[PDB]
Amino acid sequence: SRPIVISGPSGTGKSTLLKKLFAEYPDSFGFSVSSTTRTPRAGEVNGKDYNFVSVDEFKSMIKNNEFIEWAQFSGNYYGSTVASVKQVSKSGKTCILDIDMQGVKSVKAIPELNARFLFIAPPSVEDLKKRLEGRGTETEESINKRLSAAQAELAYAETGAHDKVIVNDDLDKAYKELKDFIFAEK
Ligand SMILES: Nc1nc2c(ncn2[C@@H]2O[C@H](COP(=O)(O)O)[C@@H](O)[C@H]2O)c(=O)[nH]1
Repeated sequence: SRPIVISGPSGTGKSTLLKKLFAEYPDSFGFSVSSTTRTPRAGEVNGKDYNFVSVDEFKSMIKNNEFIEWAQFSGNYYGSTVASVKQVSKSGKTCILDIDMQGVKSVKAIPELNARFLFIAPPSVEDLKKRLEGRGTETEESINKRLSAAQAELAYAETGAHDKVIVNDDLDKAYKELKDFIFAEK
C-alpha cells in the first residue's frame, strides 16, 4: 500500500512501538533499511537495522542518484534508498520509513511516493529531558541540542504536516492509536 513515514525524537519509545508492530504483523509490513556511514552499535545487524557502508560508497550512492532522500547527522550520512523501498513494496508489504524531520520534508516534496506521515511525540519536552538525563550516556551539550531539535519538530507538526500525531504517554495506548491509524487504509 502507500508507504508510511514515521518520525519523532529519539527517547519517546518509538523503537518499541515499531517492534511490537513487526512482531504482530510480520507479513504485512516491511522496514526501509537506511544506509548509514556511522559505526554500528551493540545489537545492530547489518542489512536489518541499517546498511552500514563506507563514506566512499555513500558518496557513490549520492552521485549515482540511489537515494530517495539523504542527510547528515553528527558528521555521518544517512539515507533512504530507492532500492530498499521498492523491494518491500514490490514484496507486497507496506513499507515503513523511520527518518527524521529533514527526511520528512524531503519525502513530502516527492508527490509520487504518496506517503502517509505519522509523528510520535513525547508527552512533553520536560519529560524527554528526564529520559535523556536518565540514561547517563549524553552530555549537557548534546541534550540541549536534542531538546532544540525536538522543539523544532513539535513546531513543524503544528503546521499540519503530518496525517496524524500520536503522543506516546503509554506504550499500549499509543500502540492502539498506531494500529487505528495504519489500518484506516488511506
Ligand atoms: N533523513 C534520514 N534520517 C534518518 C535516516 N535513518 C536514520 N535517520 C535518523 O538519524 C538520526 C540518528 O539515528 P541513529 O544514529 O540514532 O540511528 C535519527 O533522527 C534517525 O531518525 C534516513 O534514512 N534518513
